Amino acid sequence: MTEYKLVVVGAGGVGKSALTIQLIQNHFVDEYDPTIEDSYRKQVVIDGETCLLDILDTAGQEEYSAMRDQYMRTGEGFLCVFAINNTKSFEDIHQYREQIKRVKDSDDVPMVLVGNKCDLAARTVESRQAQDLARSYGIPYIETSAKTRQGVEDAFYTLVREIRQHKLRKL
Amino acid sequence: MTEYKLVVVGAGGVGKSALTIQLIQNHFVDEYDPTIEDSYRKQVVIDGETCLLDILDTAGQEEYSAMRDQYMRTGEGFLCVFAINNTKSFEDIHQYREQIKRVKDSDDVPMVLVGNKCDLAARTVESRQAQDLARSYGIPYIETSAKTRQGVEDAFYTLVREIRQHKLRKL
Amino acid sequence: MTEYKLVVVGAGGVGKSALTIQLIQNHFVDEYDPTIEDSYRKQVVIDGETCLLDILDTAGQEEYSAMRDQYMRTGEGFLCVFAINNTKSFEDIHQYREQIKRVKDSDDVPMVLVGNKCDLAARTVESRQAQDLARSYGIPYIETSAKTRQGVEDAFYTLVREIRQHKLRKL
Amino acid sequence: MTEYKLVVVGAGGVGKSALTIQLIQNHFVDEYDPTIEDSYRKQVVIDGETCLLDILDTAGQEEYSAMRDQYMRTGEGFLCVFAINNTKSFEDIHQYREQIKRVKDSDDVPMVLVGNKCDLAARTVESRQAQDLARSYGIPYIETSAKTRQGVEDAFYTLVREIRQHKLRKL
Ligand SMILES: Nc1nc2c(ncn2[C@@H]2O[C@H](COP(=O)(O)OP(=O)(O)CP(=O)(O)O)[C@@H](O)[C@H]2O)c(=O)[nH]1
Ligand SMILES: Nc1nc2c(ncn2[C@@H]2O[C@H](COP(=O)(O)OP(=O)(O)CP(=O)(O)O)[C@@H](O)[C@H]2O)c(=O)[nH]1
Ligand SMILES: Nc1nc2c(ncn2[C@@H]2O[C@H](COP(=O)(O)OP(=O)(O)CP(=O)(O)O)[C@@H](O)[C@H]2O)c(=O)[nH]1
Ligand SMILES: Nc1nc2c(ncn2[C@@H]2O[C@H](COP(=O)(O)OP(=O)(O)CP(=O)(O)O)[C@@H](O)[C@H]2O)c(=O)[nH]1
Ligand SMILES: [Mg+2]
Ligand SMILES: [Mg+2]
Ligand SMILES: [Mg+2]
Ligand SMILES: [Mg+2]
Repeated sequence: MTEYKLVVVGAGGVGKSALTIQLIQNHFVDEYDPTIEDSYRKQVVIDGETCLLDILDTAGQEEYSAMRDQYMRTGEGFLCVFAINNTKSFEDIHQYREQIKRVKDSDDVPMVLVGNKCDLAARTVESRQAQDLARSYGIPYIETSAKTRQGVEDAFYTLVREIRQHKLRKL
Repeated sequence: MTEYKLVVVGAGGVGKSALTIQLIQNHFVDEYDPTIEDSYRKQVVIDGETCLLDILDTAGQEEYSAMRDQYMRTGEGFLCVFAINNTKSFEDIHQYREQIKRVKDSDDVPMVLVGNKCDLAARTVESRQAQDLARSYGIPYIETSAKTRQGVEDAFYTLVREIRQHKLRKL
Repeated sequence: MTEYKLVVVGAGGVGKSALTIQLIQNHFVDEYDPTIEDSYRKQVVIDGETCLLDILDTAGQEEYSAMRDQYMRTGEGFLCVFAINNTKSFEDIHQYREQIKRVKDSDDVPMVLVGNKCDLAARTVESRQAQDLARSYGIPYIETSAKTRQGVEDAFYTLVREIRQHKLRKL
Repeated sequence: MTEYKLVVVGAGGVGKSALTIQLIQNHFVDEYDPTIEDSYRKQVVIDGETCLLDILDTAGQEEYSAMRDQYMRTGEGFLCVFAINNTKSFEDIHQYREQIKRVKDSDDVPMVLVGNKCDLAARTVESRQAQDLARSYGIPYIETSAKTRQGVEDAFYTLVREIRQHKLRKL
């Protein structure tokens, strides 16, 4: 069985824990209850491969920067989240991505760009501009609704396929 | 994630467009304007790989300014299309074929032969005839109906499989 | 074609026979009952590979200290089963696994932990515990019910895969 | 796409041509027209691989036995067929198998045991001694019916799988 180290990264409030929790436990989290760091484990088959998803749920709040360094060392792939109703979240993602590359050096680093809360009728952020970005980045993009569970399994499973490719035809 | 430049080549009225928009907009068009150059991107997974399909819907028809020249050079794979109910559409294939080979300088070129309009009870091109040409070329031939969307995914994923395969070239 | 030698072990009455019969005879046969130890066979295709599964159904009854070493010795992978409503059979898993680690003389030996009787209401062993143990062993955890057939194939086929994967560290 | 060279062998009267023509044309052939040697080509997708199947249909007629050395020299894999209501032909696969080995000078040659005519109630060779012979040989065993089409695609696809596995044995 293969173990994959997924880190859920992103601006505070964007829906990280809720993403993570819909996966792990299949129920939506209303409570906005911050995070320092929380671990989750999940066994799934993806493309007929028995996978152990070891997901690290991180703190998005202005602080906890510094760990924002060693979980980046450790992570094998990042869910970069932001929220379709928040543009600054959209915007700081370039930050998160630059920090990552710097903590690993590597220019090629499994990441997936996730547009959360898409159940919200009120986007200040356009799929297209998200796409344009994932594009210049070289990475997939998926719009999700932790609330409605939609695209949740794809976000995570896609990130596994990214890592997996990255370890094998990543040369 | 792998991005792939695929070009939809052929003759006017074949169905290049219908084909295309069916793959992307997932719906059928007996209405699209007679083309020159129009682009499409599709994010998808094939063979557990996340793929970004960069599709150029080219044109044949009447006049067409300046296209052909260089789209080859950049095209990675070519979908060479013809209609089942048009014998002349079919002879033309050998000619698109031929320019690619010259622009590409090789016979490396990934292509998939497609016989569109699998739905007409008005065939004037025999499968057996198409199969041979394919066989001559040593490339796949898939019959399609943009109308009923029969075989359309196959055509596209087949060509991407070919590119994929081709990339192992002297490694 | 590959031959795969599977050995099912667990405490008496966990459902080892049933489980095997289900995969093989395709029905829940009840009182197959203890002490008769047979090997079954089944050709099947897993992930495009054709496999000959040679399954040994050990008689967990007047168990261990039969010629158990024989089989643990010629086994390539072990299906380690316990019943969901029997804590001791779960407790016993630790003993089977040490025996297997001794006889195979290796810490990494393909095996899958199985919680049989998914079906019974009267659960004594929560899934969390079994999953934490497997996690601790680096092995998959599947819940089955030989009775409703749920989970049965996944259980064995997750095993051939463990086997297949493990094979990869030879050379 | 990949090209695979399949040869169907077996005593006369067994179902070789009716197996090959069902695959290729999807029609049962009621008449018995003895074969010398026919070639067929069928393009298929196996396990996401675009395979061009070059199928050789050979003579069961002992008379044309001189042409075997040749087809055995070039074939990559052998569909070994016998009829479920004719022991002599079950007895004959043996001699076919030994010739292939000699010609090929190898113990591992892709083959598949095919017991055709699954549809006849006058079966005379039980699936168990076929299954047993197969395991001896170390190859798959498929029961087929050219008249009903049952098992025929299993039969050819399984041979493509053997070939591929077998080739893989070096990359
Ligand atoms: N409508 C909607 N609300 C969502 C969705 N995802 C999360 N939320 C809401 O957004 C708020 C933040 O969710 P949470 O998962 O805690 O975000 P977080 O990024 O983990 C925040 P932190 O950095 O502090 O850990 C919660 O009130 C939650 O219910 C979604 O897909 N749809
Ligand atoms: N029945 C049927 N009609 C089709 C199919 N594909 C295309 N057509 C018909 O072909 C006509 C032209 O299709 P279109 O895709 O625009 O042609 P083209 O090859 O794009 C044209 P151009 O080369 O000039 O850009 C339309 O009326 C459409 O209904 C198909 O699979 N089945
Ligand atoms: N409800 C339920 N009962 C089951 C299930 N599997 C087995 N059983 C029950 O367990 C009893 C014992 O099953 P068996 O398969 O013989 O277990 P065993 O491990 O072979 C026992 P032994 O090692 O002694 O031969 C069966 O008689 C049946 O009542 C299951 O998935 N669900
Ligand atoms: N009931 C039944 N009859 C079949 C089946 N396959 C073949 N037959 C019949 O058996 C006869 C021989 O079939 P054929 O395909 O010609 O056999 P062949 O072994 O290719 C003979 P040869 O060596 O001369 O080429 C035909 O009458 C055919 O219709 C089957 O699966 N079921
Ligand atoms: Mg959180
Ligand atoms: Mg067009
Ligand atoms: Mg038993
Ligand atoms: Mg014949």
